Amino acid sequence: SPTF
Amino acid sequence: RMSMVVSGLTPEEFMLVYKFARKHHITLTNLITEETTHVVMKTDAEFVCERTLKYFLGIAGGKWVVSYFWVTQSIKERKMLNEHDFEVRGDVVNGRNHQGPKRARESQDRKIFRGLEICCYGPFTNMPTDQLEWMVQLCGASVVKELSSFTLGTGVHPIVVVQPDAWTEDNGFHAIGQMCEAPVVTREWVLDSVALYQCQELDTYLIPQIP
Ligand SMILES: [Cl-]
Ligand code: NI
Repeated sequence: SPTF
Repeated sequence: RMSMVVSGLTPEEFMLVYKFARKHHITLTNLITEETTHVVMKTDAEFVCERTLKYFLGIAGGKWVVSYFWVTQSIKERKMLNEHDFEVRGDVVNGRNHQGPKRARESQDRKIFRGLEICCYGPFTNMPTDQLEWMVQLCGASVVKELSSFTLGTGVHPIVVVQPDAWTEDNGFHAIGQMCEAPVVTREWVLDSVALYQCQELDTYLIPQIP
């Protein structure tokens, strides 16, 4: 998953 | 019943969650939806996790946002411990101790975006637009698609949300204040707001508009  | 998605895990780790799900008759799926009751995060020793979409949609829905340590401990002790006890305190951006998920579970009667019309405007990354929009609706906002279709009047409070990074234009988001009359801000306003589950005075996020 992308992290922000 | 119980339905889980996981975030930040490895297959090995996922397999352990699966073993868990089998034992307890808990459903386990790839994608988060209305039905999802739990969101299982990879945290550190003190339940600090990373911010991922599932993390946000987790808090936004008031689901259980619980450290992966809920699982392994429950396995290790041949039974299912309390979510209550393994909940995630915060994250690597918004602080180790902000208790976001907590608030949420207990605020479904007054949602941070009560009485807001939000328009997610322009291109975004790592996060599909409809998901950001879904996010804000879960918080009580009302989604609007085009700058020119804000609900004029006074009843409501409008807001334009942009992510400057993903723009390929020189001067074009400095100038939204020309085609509407709403405050403008970065996605970080929403994400930050959802993390903490506190509505972040626009102050720190406003973007300057060419008169
Ligand atoms: Cl990831
Ligand atoms: Ni007002």
